[PDB]
Amino acid sequence: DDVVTFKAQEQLQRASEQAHNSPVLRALLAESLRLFEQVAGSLTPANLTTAVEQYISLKYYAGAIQLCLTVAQQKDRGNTALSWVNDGKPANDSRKKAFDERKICYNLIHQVLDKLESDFAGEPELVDGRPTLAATKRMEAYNVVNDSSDEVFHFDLYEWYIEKGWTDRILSIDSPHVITYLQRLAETDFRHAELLCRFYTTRSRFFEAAQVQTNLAKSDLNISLKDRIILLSRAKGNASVNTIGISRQQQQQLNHEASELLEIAHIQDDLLERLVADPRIPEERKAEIEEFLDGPIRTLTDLFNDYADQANYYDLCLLIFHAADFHNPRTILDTWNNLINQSHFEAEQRREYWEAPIAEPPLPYVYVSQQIQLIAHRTSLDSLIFPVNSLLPVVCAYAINNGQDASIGADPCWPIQLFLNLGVPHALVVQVLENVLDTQEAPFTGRRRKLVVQWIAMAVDMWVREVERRGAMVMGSWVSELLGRADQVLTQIAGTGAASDAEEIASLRRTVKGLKRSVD
Amino acid sequence: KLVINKDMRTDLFSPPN
Repeated sequence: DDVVTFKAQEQLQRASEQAHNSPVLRALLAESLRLFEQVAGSLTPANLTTAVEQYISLKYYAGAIQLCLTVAQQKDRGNTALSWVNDGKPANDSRKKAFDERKICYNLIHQVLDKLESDFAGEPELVDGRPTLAATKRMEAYNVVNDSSDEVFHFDLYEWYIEKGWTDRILSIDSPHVITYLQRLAETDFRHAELLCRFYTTRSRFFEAAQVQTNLAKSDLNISLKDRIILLSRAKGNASVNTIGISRQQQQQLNHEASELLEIAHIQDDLLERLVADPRIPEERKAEIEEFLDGPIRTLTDLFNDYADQANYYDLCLLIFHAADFHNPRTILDTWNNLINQSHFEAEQRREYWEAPIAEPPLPYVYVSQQIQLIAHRTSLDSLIFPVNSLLPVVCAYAINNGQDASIGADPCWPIQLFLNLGVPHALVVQVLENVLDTQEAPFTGRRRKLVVQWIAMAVDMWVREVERRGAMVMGSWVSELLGRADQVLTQIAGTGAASDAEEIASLRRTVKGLKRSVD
Repeated sequence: KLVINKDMRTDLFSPPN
């Protein structure tokens, strides 16, 4: 008797579906709606409510929405609620009637779209091979909403989508009325600028995203500095790739602005990062600092004076100079000398305490070498704040005046190895050691010039190694002129030394005269 | 741009009056 049972379940399943298959209802309901839309502009809020309540009882969702939209438009046909919100919240106004009346209708639309999901909550989206009737009344409903020309309703709807946390709904909307809403809101709420930027990037309008991401870091909004760094770092990414329609010059114009601010913001961050963790600063001032630094990005003037220059943060002072295109060879160099000395000082401090130091601390020249590499890699070997013409001699002078050599087990040629490995051109290092070997300005005097030759011997050695591999054969007579002139220095030092290195010197001559052959 | 002004600053090593 399973056959008789199926026919019993069939009639019941058909009885439930009946109310919707019926063409009488579809005709009655459509007729009641037609009559309401006639006197739409004269409906009392009490009647419009009762009507929507009854329409929902009968699963007439999409139609009830169309009544409320119609009563809205017909209560203010001149569209004053647009002129009200578009001008933006004119308080003490007669156009509060338009919005207040239109919203009584909009609140009912929300009621429908809520009861819509409730009745057909979790119900299936697709009958085997066909959409459900639940999904049809759903499709009918959200077609009325998204197609409407009443955009004040769309704004009130978008405000209510957000207030309900329906994020993915805003993004999925293909209307162009939503972008106007987010713009008016992104400028005063960070939570909304997030959407406007996420809307643009799904459309692949990356420039329009970086355009907002950048303008947000420059904002007066309560945003952390490290977040502002992210914004400017994403904007530089969104402004790195082509987007349909936008030029190359305006694209680079925005990438450059983002890169400028990002460079400062990293300085400001690394400054704030060090200032708070600096034991020399009073704990009371540190609270006043972070409130001033964390937040918007300040001028390089503010970063430099009240903080970086006082604390004698010579490394960040140089980074500020680079970011400010600060043309002054003296102050740039004076800061490099202080940076090296203060670095040598701290590193001799830690080694003395390790004689608290956690692990074997680094020798002075190692720590000084790190502090240089950090500025070389961060600023890309500028010709201004990294002037090899002056800085390399200073490092070579410090390597003598503070005895960072074989005496402590250090590579005597560590100042050359430092600049070569940093990317400095071989031809330039030798061009400096040439100037050091002749002038004989202290400390580069007397028998210590023996070490100047060592620097030249390896420098030129590291250069002939690079050209054999390079495949070339600027190096010329002038390098041979130097090695032969550097040979006289080794003999003039071998005589006045009559020293125990008399055999070390002799061994170097056999290396020099060999390099001269490789060049000639 | 950068503008050094060693004249009038705020003492970085003391709390405020």
